[PDB]
Amino acid sequence: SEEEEGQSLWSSILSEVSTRARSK
Amino acid sequence: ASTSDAVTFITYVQSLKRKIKQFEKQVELYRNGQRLLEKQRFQFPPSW
Amino acid sequence: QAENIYNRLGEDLNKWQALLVQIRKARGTFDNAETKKEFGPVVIDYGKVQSKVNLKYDSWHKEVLSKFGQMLGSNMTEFHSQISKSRQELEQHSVDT
Amino acid sequence: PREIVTYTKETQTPVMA
Amino acid sequence: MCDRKAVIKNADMSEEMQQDSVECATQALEKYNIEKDIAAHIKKEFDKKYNPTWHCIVGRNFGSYVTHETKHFIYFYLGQVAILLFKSG
Repeated sequence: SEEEEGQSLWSSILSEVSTRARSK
Repeated sequence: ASTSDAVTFITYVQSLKRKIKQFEKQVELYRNGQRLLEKQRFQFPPSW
Repeated sequence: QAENIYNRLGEDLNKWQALLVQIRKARGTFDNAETKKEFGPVVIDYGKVQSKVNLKYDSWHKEVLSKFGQMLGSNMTEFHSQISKSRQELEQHSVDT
Repeated sequence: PREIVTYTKETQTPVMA
Repeated sequence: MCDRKAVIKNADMSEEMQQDSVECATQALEKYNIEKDIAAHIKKEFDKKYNPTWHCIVGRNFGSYVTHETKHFIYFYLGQVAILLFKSG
C-alpha cells in the first residue's frame, strides 16, 4: 500500500540520515 | 601604495586584531557545539 | 526527527491518509505475544525490552496520531473556514447580484 | 423584501452507540 | 450533572444564542425528570426568550436536512444529547 510505502520511505530516509550521522 | 589605501589596510588589520577575540570565542563555541551535537545524537539537517 | 517527518509528510490530504494508514499498519505489526524468543542455547532476552519498545512504537504511533490530529485540525479548520466564508458570501451577497 | 440565506451548517450527528 | 457543552464540529451561529440554548436545555433536563417535560420546559424558555415559537432537537438520535439560517443554527452534541438547534425565521 502507498500508505505504508510512504511511512517506510520516510523511515528509511531517516534511518539513512541517522546512520550517516551515527558513524561514531 | 596610496596613503588612503595604506590607512584602509591598517584599519582592516586593526579590525582583524579586534575580532581575533571574537573569532576565538566563535571557535570555542564551534568546538562545544560539535561535541554537544555529536554526544546527544542531534543529527545535522541535510541541507544544514 | 519529528520535524523532518512532518515536513516530508506535508499538508496534502492524500499524505495525511497515507500517514494514517501506514501508522495503523505499523502499530498492528507489534503484536507482542512471546517474550523470551531464545533462538539457540543462549536465551535472547528480548522480552521486556521488546515489550517496552512495542509500547514505545505505539507511543510514537500515538504521537504521530496526535501530530496528524493537529494537522487535520488545522486542515479541517481551513476547509471549514473556506466553506464558511463561501457560505457567508452566499448568505449576505449571493451570486445573484 | 426577505431573502433566504441557506448557509446550512451540515454536520455528522450520530446516535448513541 | 452532564455537561451540555459544545465541541468545534460545526459552529456557525450566535454565541449568545448557543449559550442560552445550552443552558436552557441542561437546566430543563435537570429540573424535569421526564424527557418530554424537559423538552417542554426548554421550548417554553426558548419561546419566552427568542419569541414564540420554535422547536429544537435534543435526544439520543438526531439528524435531518434543512436550509439553516445563520446566528441560530449549529450541529453538535450537548453532552448525552446531540445539539442540533436551528431556527429558520
